[PDB]
Amino acid sequence: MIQVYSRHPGKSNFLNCYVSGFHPSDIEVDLLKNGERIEKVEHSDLSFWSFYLLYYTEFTPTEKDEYACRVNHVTLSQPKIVKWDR
Amino acid sequence: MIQVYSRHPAENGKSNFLNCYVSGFHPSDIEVDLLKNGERIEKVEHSDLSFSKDWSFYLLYYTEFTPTEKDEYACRVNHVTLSQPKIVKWD
Repeated sequence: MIQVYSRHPGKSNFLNCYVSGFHPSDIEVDLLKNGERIEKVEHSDLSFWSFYLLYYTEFTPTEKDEYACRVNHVTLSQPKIVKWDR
Repeated sequence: MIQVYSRHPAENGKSNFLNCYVSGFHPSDIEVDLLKNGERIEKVEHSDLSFSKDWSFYLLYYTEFTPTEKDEYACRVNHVTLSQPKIVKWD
């Protein structure tokens, strides 16, 4: 259900966080470099009745630089509505 | 803190952009829908105009639209709560 791996096998690459089973704004996904959030994370469309998606970011690996993925359930609450006043 | 406005003054049948400006929040703590006749517009864009210097945070959510005489538009800003974290390292 969550798996982390590199797109291609010390130069620029992509780091993938594969999520299978999870309903995506139903979810929040962070990619971490040494425990801290990577700024730009992309994600594929849902692909299917199982599904997966991939959250990925471009990265250059270094031997002591470590990477992870954090997945959280998202709950939406307390809407505030503002009408467009023409 | 939440404002809804068009890029240019609205002229009926003329292409424009609809903006929900949201200030005072980090983007990952809210979820923002733009609405047409009370229903969710599918393709919303967002910019983050923030620095982390403060007030603090300024976010724009927007979409090209053609206003019409009677089509009604709005913005909903939801609170986001995170739970059941899972963390997976890269081996």
